[PDB]
Amino acid sequence: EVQLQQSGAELVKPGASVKLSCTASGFNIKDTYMHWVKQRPEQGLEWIGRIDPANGYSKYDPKFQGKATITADTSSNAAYLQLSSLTSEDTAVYFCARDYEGFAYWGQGTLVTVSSAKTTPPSVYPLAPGAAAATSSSVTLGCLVKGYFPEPVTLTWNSGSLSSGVHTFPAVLQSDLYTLSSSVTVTSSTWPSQTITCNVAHPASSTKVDKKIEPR
Amino acid sequence: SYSMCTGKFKVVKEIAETQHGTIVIRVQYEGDGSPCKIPFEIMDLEKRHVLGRLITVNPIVTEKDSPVNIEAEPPFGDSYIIIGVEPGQLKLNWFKK
Amino acid sequence: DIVLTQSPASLAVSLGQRATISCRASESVVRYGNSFMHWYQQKPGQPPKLLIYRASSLESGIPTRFSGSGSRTDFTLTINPVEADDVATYYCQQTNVDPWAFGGGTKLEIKRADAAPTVSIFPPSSLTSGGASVVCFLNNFYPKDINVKWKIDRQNGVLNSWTDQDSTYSMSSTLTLTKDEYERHNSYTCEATSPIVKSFNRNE
Repeated sequence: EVQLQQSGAELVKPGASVKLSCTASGFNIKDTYMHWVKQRPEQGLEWIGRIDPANGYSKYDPKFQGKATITADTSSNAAYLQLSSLTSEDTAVYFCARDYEGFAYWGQGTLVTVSSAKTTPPSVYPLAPGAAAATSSSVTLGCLVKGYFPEPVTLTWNSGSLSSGVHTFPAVLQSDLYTLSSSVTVTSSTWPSQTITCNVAHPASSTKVDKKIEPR
Repeated sequence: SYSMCTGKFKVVKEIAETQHGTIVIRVQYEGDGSPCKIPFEIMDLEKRHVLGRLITVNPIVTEKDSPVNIEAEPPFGDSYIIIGVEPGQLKLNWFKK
Repeated sequence: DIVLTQSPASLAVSLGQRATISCRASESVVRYGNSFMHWYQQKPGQPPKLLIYRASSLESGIPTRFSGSGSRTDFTLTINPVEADDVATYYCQQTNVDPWAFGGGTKLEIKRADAAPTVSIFPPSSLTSGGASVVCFLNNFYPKDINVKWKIDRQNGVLNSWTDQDSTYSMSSTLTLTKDEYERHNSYTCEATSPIVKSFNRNE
């Protein structure tokens, strides 16, 4: 069909460059314009620039003209993003979109953290419920992820397949190794026999983890 | 090939100003029939209903995967462009020289 | 430069009436005779979503009351049947003069029937390292805030996280002790606002 896939989620030391990238699904890159919007903590999106696989021409927002440099490759159906000589807070989720009139298909934001301390994989422990059978409608359980640095962790449940009426809870930072909690209220007739799982992904360290939420 | 398009139309890029003498409007189509004909229908500032020449190969929208390109010999003066049925209809004002 | 003025700063709508948002550019956005003002709808942890492209045309496949209203440099987005689906910051972007930048945004908050809180209490896993994993994410309630206590049998061992508006809110408190302060006890409680309680005895 159609959609863009930005790459990974890396952690970079101050004063270095990163090479982000966006990729195609069902449309050639020369088709239309492609951008790079930036978004930090709560400071909503900031359009950085557009590029043209066709001409090969790209214009930025002046105050971004020194960092970024948008690129593309037709061999590979991707538009990249070289962001260099970065600073401590040159940290954000750098997105990439498509149109000219309103952006339609955006890619899975790619978070980039500028830091001096190195990446630490998380410690995901599954968390089984006690005597909690009674639920008007749904049986609930979960699994904890604690102690990671770049904050991106994509949490999945069963690789995602049911009333994945989950609840993912925001990170927290006690010292310098982040912490997150899961939550999955599966059906009641649905637990002890059919298997359950807690998929965790730490993009900045190339670490996927799948966990055992065994009945007890 | 036959009946014209029913969906909406949307320009995805530049309306280049080819130095041979044409505008080359590129569009993508979001609509019902996907192998339709493109409803291009340029007109004057009033609507005595026609003013302009169609230079592309007599094109059609065969995709939503592919943006239909268009070339038109506009007149060297103020004029309106048009693309698509009455609802959500592209109405460009290329009224420049 | 070019500047946008999205103005409701943050509003709380009903669950059945006209959500009105506005964006006011400084210089003009009327390009091909058509004004180029677009809107977006970004939710928690996701990319933005395009509502209206040219100031009034409605997108590929987006629910009907979501529509544009606007001039050469002054606009407004609307949603009448405000439903339990539309919880997001809405955006506003220009595509005429190169600083094709977006405004600040507006955080729509939809009101709900008042919350009967679920309460899930979780004991450390079947610990061989470190200490106590005492989790109690309290699920599905409306008023944004409720606070809890962690009746041990604390302060230096509690973390509480947030859960955005859609699966109603939830919460997530935890108590991280050592494995010798955890054993030196017997029963833990999750205290909510009269008092509701989710107990569990280390044994069982």
